[PDB]
Amino acid sequence: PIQQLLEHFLRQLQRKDPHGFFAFPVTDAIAPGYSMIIKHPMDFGTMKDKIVANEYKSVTEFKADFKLMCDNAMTYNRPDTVYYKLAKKILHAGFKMMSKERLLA
Amino acid sequence: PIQQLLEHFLRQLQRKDPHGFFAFPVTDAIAPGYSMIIKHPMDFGTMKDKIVANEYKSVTEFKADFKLMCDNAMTYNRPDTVYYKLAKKILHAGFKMMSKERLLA
Ligand SMILES: COc1cc(-c2cc(C(C)=O)n3ccccc23)cc(OC)c1Cn1ccnc1
Ligand SMILES: COc1cc(-c2cc(C(C)=O)n3ccccc23)cc(OC)c1Cn1ccnc1
Repeated sequence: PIQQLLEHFLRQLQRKDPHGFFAFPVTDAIAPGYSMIIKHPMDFGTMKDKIVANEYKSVTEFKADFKLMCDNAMTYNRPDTVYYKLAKKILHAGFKMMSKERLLA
Repeated sequence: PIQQLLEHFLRQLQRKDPHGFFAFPVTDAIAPGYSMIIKHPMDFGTMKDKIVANEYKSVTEFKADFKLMCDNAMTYNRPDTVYYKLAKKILHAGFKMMSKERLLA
């Protein structure tokens, strides 16, 4: 169904994150106080399961989570950091990838 | 190409580092003061080129670089950190992989 289209989009984005910083949830162990600051955590790992269980109706629900993942990254980490810089790149990239016009292909 | 047992050893270790923390040089941007503390930096990226140019004579030359990479990691980073813990895992793994007895094969 539309699950297949999301898996195409997901694999496009996972490839843009070669070091897998967005691969499973961030822990307080590696990110002090992450759980207190980000109350809506999101990751490709979580977005994979939600395609496996067809819990995505629209594209717009998928990109909502995708944006939440990048906003979390740009909210917890300083602009100086690898996690911030990669978040902004991936956010702007995915939005042009899953856009109104490019969806017509 | 007689020396490809190094490439066997290398790809065993690279796979133990899925996030690719040992894949190219650490920068002071990512690691404050790295250049001051570690004067002999080493990485799989550097070790790949040195197989491409067959600059490794013995196994013991390869393990020497391998050890330097892990000892750098266990010198610069605190025990608490993911880079330290992965260094000690890879160190104990490579030592059993490239050991006195297993070198018979
Ligand atoms: C998805 O797995 C990881 C994520 C991050 C990571 C990701 C992020 C983000 C997305 O904010 N982050 C923020 C501060 C500190 C670390 C991180 C950093 C990581 O290693 C430095 C890893 C890989 N990891 C986790 C546990 N062992 C390895
Ligand atoms: C090979 O690329 C990386 C290496 C490390 C990393 C590796 C190490 C080591 C092994 O000491 N290290 C020590 C302190 C802080 C970071 C690191 C951490 C990384 O991201 C958090 C990255 C990935 N990276 C670098 C620039 N863009 C992505």
